[PDB]
Amino acid sequence: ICGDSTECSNLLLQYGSFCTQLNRALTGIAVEQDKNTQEVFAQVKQIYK
Amino acid sequence: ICGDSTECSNLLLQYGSFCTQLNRALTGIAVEQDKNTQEVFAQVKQIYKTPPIKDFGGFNFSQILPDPSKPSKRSFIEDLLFNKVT
Amino acid sequence: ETKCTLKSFTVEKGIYQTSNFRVQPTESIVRFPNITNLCPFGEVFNATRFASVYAWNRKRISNCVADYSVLYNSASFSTFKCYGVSPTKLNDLCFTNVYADSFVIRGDEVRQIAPGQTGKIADYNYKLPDDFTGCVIAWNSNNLDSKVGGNYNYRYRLFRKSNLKPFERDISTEIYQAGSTPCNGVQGFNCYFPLQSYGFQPTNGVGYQPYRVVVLSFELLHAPATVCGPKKSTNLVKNKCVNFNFNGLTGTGVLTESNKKFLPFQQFGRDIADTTDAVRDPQTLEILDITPCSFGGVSVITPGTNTSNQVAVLYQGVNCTEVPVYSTGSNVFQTRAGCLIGAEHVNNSYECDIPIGAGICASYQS
Amino acid sequence: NGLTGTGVLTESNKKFLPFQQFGRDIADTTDAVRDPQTLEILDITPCSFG
Amino acid sequence: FQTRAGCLIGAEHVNNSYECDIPIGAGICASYQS
Amino acid sequence: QCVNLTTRTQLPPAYTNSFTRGVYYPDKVFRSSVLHSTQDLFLPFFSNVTWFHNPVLPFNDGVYFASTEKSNIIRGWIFGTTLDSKTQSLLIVNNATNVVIKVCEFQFCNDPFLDVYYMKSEFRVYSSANNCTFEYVSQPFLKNLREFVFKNIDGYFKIYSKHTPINLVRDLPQGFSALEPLVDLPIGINITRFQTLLALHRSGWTAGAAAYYVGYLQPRTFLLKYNENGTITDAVDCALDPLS
Amino acid sequence: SSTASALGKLQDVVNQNAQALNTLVKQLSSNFGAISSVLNDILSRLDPPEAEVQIDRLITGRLQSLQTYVTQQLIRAAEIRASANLAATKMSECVLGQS
Amino acid sequence: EAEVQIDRLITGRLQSLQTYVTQQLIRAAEIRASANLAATKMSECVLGQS
Amino acid sequence: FNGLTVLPPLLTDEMIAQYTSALLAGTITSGWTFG
Ligand SMILES: *[C@@H]1O[C@H](CO)[C@@H](O[C@@H]2O[C@H](CO)[C@@H](O)[C@H](O)[C@H]2NC(C)=O)[C@H](O)[C@H]1NC(C)=O
Ligand SMILES: *[C@@H]1O[C@H](CO)[C@@H](O[C@@H]2O[C@H](CO)[C@@H](O)[C@H](O)[C@H]2NC(C)=O)[C@H](O)[C@H]1NC(C)=O
Ligand SMILES: *[C@@H]1O[C@H](CO)[C@@H](O[C@@H]2O[C@H](CO)[C@@H](O)[C@H](O)[C@H]2NC(C)=O)[C@H](O)[C@H]1NC(C)=O
Ligand SMILES: *[C@@H]1O[C@H](CO)[C@@H](O[C@@H]2O[C@H](CO)[C@@H](O)[C@H](O)[C@H]2NC(C)=O)[C@H](O)[C@H]1NC(C)=O
Ligand SMILES: *[C@@H]1O[C@H](CO)[C@@H](O[C@@H]2O[C@H](CO)[C@@H](O)[C@H](O)[C@H]2NC(C)=O)[C@H](O)[C@H]1NC(C)=O
Ligand SMILES: *[C@@H]1O[C@H](CO)[C@@H](O[C@@H]2O[C@H](CO)[C@@H](O)[C@H](O)[C@H]2NC(C)=O)[C@H](O)[C@H]1NC(C)=O
Ligand SMILES: *[C@@H]1O[C@H](CO)[C@@H](O[C@@H]2O[C@H](CO)[C@@H](O)[C@H](O)[C@H]2NC(C)=O)[C@H](O)[C@H]1NC(C)=O
Ligand SMILES: *[C@@H]1O[C@H](CO)[C@@H](O)[C@H](O)[C@H]1NC(C)=O
Ligand SMILES: *[C@@H]1O[C@H](CO)[C@@H](O)[C@H](O)[C@H]1NC(C)=O
Ligand SMILES: *[C@@H]1O[C@H](CO)[C@@H](O)[C@H](O)[C@H]1NC(C)=O
Ligand SMILES: *[C@@H]1O[C@H](CO)[C@@H](O)[C@H](O)[C@H]1NC(C)=O
Ligand SMILES: *[C@@H]1O[C@H](CO)[C@@H](O)[C@H](O)[C@H]1NC(C)=O
Repeated sequence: ICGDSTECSNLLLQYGSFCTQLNRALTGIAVEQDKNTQEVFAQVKQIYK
Repeated sequence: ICGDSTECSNLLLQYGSFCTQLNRALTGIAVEQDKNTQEVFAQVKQIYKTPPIKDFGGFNFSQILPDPSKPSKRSFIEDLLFNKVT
Repeated sequence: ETKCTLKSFTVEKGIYQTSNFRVQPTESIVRFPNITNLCPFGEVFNATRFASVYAWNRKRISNCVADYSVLYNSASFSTFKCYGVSPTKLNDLCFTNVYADSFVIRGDEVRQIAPGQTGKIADYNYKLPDDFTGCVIAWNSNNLDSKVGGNYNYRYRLFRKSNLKPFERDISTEIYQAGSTPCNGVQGFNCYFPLQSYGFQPTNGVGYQPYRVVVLSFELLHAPATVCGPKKSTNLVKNKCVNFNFNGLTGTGVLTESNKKFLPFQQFGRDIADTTDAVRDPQTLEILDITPCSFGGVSVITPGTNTSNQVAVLYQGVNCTEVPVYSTGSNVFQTRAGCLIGAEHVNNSYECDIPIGAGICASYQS
Repeated sequence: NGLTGTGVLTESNKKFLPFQQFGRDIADTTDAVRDPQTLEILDITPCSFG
Repeated sequence: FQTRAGCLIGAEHVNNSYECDIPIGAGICASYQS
Repeated sequence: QCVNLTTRTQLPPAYTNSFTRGVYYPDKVFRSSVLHSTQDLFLPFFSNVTWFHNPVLPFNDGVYFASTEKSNIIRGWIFGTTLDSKTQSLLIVNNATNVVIKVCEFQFCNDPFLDVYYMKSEFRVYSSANNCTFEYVSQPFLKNLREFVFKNIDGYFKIYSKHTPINLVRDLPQGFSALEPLVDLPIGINITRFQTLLALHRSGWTAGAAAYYVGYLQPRTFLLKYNENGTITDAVDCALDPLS
Repeated sequence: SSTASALGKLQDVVNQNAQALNTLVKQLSSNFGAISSVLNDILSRLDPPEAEVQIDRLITGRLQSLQTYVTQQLIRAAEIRASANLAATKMSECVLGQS
Repeated sequence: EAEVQIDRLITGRLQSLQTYVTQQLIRAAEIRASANLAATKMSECVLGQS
Repeated sequence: FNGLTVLPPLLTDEMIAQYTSALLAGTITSGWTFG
């Protein structure tokens, strides 16, 4: 949004926390992707040959 | 939004019917929750009762079958589960 | 109300949310400190001599009761322009640390005194912050501040290395090098004196006659209130939903005697989510407890306009203690979901028709 | 030449046609510039972050 | 240590292989022993 | 009327560990059982605090002054830019009776001392005081560690204080104790340096064991924990360690 | 009985709901470019014609936050409903008969 | 008025970011449903006869 | 890049291939008993 501008950062500061929840949602999505792959593929206790 | 102020209400009134939609969404959510619970649990038509004598071929269900001492009529495992989570 | 909310002349059986109910305030109370000493304003307003613009006279006033109404209604002020507050409400607020800045400038420079303003005085002699709160007063003084012999004692800054800071004073008088050669305290080529005098003369027209300018600056809730305005303080009322004006902080609720252990330097408490919870009355120094008045939602239970026209009312999450149109109606029932008026309790058990809550629900027979 | 920005500049082998001044690829993101004096193509990459 | 996910400081790289408990990325993860 | 001191106890100052001292109440709002994050001027944790066993020390932004003194040798303080009549200066004295706060253009001496006749009356800190601006009198402040925090913000001079009996011999105690606000002054000065005053036995002075600690404040963010009774019981410094 | 932290899913659901409510109620203390975050102070210092300007900023900020909260609630409710359907099928199949 | 202009830019960019995040959430829900179906299929048809 | 980054997946492609190989060898040799 601001691109390394002090005045822009100060102006954005007075919008409260509109950015903690955005990153929270993105991190939740990423963890969900990792869990999806793990649960669809990891289904054996050993590695057979 | 307004906190019991007439001027704020008058200003907000010209924003259309946002609040009716907002309340409708939450009401739908609540009704959905109630239906979820009802359809998950209400699967039987009659409330059966266990016989007073319990001789199931050596199997022991006392830890799961409800205990009359508890005021909520719950069982040991259910009590542990309810205490474990806030 | 159900018909109006559903936008129909017929309603089918069910439960509908209509509106909310609230306890209304009864009376009003005001509490200000005992301090009543008059505040010195004519001493600075009718001051004979005002300093130069670069050496603007600064005064701090506190611990008084100030009457702005006599200042507001008086027509002696040519310019009376406030920024952060409407003038008519200056008699309703108690401040701390009022600052007054007085000086004399030319007729055409009065416009330069404003937030976010650029000019000569606005950046080299006197700067106002962008978020400044207060008021500015200006009046003509060509009768006494103008001399036929030429008023030369009034000087202004003309050159500086850079612009000033808000509410910053510059008094240094050093030669300024306008070019690429050292001055060494010599006002010669590319070297100039930063101060320039004025030519205030009565023969001069408008825009050049002397004008007296005083700015008043305030603060908003930075310390215990010390300078108030004229307003009577009423008596204290307990356990009544009333609107209060404690020391300029307004609100509405019920006041309870509180046992919270304040310490002699706090003035008011607060809880999680930043809500004003407890206050200390100025006149008695007693720690109170604010609580919002009772309120909640209402719902209607009807068997359908097709069948009947009598309904029942549910007040959500409200004890059966403050009910007040159905003041009496029928027998009143108290449930985990709130209070219920217009339906009769029975000790049988049927299937659920119109779910109400906490495992209980209503149906039509009454 | 009035086009400002922060980054790190290295040598580049892109061949500008003799009348352009700078280049971009997608969504108006400048990638190469031509210095007004020496007339050579420089490549801009962002300063590292994470 | 330099990894496909970035750089890591305060951790020691070993040549063994254990069960994963605190995922880091690119197929590597850390645990407490140090 | 003052004399120069001849004993030159010139030696490099000592250094010691600040630990977790210098925490004060930032605002005047009561709170309870709440964790509050606030950004202000504070003493960074585990900093290098100077130890003296009366030179000139810069004021910087804020000053944390501590003393485990016995018999209350320390008397007061001087604040100013050049500590001469050419510039406004501030003076604090805590004698046997009420404490006296003054703001004038004093003419101080090179060795500001007090002298004590065993008849305890002698005043040899300044020779002249022509222009006086502010005066104030308050209650007296006074094996026993006493800590003060001095700040100068927005024409306001803030003084925080805290005293507590101690049993440890030399080092600063490894405990936690918030500093309730003591006094505020609505005076704006351009203070840049400060001194310290002593009470020597003029009976022939004998005072060389004056051990005290001096530290400087920096702007940073803290996380403070309030108890049920509204007393700060612990704090966390933000920019000290990744775990922090 | 002995080992704890075996019920992570329900605890996570509760924590998510509580966090959503907490941030929603904390959003009330933002200026959104106005001069104050409390309506009574604005109403007690300024005349209406200049007061509506600040009140508009307050209104738009709070309303936008409310819509964000409602949308998040809708998504979470959809996920919970999917889980509830799965649970209902599991109880119907693995309890009332041999799967 | 630079503050006014920056405020307009800020609100526009914030709205765009919100839109992107919401779309990502919807797509993630759909992908999760697909992944659950894949897991069930692989458990039922690879580890046994259906 | 304009303030946006892409994070690598936790499981690399070789590990996924190894899972598939193990699954397929197990289903060839042991039938459904290994499940
Ligand atoms: C089923 O198991 C329970 C324990 O889970 C048995 O209850 C125990 O009985 C013995 C013998 O009286 C007591 O010493 C224990 O204290 C009991 N345990 C508890 C937790 O109270 C019960 O007896 C078993 N059922 C049968 C038929 O033997
Ligand atoms: C400055 O002095 C003038 C007097 O010339 C004040 O004006 C009058 O003050 C008296 C005070 O008793 C009032 O009764 C009059 O109504 C005022 N006006 C006139 C036209 O006589 C003036 O108030 C003084 N300044 C301030 C700030 O008080
Ligand atoms: C509604 O208000 C009544 C009156 O205050 C409550 O009754 C009180 O209950 C408490 C707790 O048991 C007793 O200590 C008081 O003596 C009761 N007061 C009276 C006058 O009997 C009642 O509990 C409230 N209902 C709810 C749901 O809170
Ligand atoms: C506060 O006092 C100090 C001196 O104690 C002032 O510092 C002087 O600044 C000028 C301008 O840069 C220099 O020429 C002097 O050499 C400085 N004095 C010293 C002793 O270094 C400082 O400017 C004063 N602050 C204000 C706001 O007036
Ligand atoms: C004490 O204050 C007086 C007045 O404020 C100072 O006297 C001024 O000295 C300057 C020196 O250049 C003169 O220009 C002024 O005209 C004097 N004013 C008056 C009213 O006489 C005096 O210098 C101050 N003493 C100090 C600073 O030590
Ligand atoms: C302590 O300092 C004060 C002031 O320098 C001395 O004088 C007292 O000043 C206050 C100020 O109003 C008066 O109320 C007192 O009556 C003065 N006398 C006393 C005895 O307090 C005071 O004498 C000094 N005390 C000692 C023991 O030197
Ligand atoms: C916090 O306040 C409570 C309430 O006063 C304190 O609990 C008691 O306080 C009284 C003093 O009024 C003591 O005489 C009692 O001994 C206290 N009860 C105890 C200690 O069990 C409490 O001590 C205060 N401090 C803390 C840390 O809770
Ligand atoms: C204020 O005045 C009343 C009546 O004179 C008195 O009872 C009260 O104690 C006063 N308050 C203070 C703080 O002195
Ligand atoms: C509803 O109204 C219809 C007429 O439109 C009537 O025939 C029916 O009996 C009504 N049902 C009731 C009152 O339960
Ligand atoms: C209510 O309960 C009482 C005893 O608790 C019982 O006698 C009565 O029949 C029940 N029903 C009604 C309508 O009172
Ligand atoms: C063990 O690991 C270290 C670095 O982690 C490496 O330098 C060393 O060669 C390894 N030893 C063997 C036997 O592979
Ligand atoms: C303080 O600085 C001195 C410099 O002489 C140094 O020797 C000492 O270790 C420092 N203290 C700490 C706690 O690092």
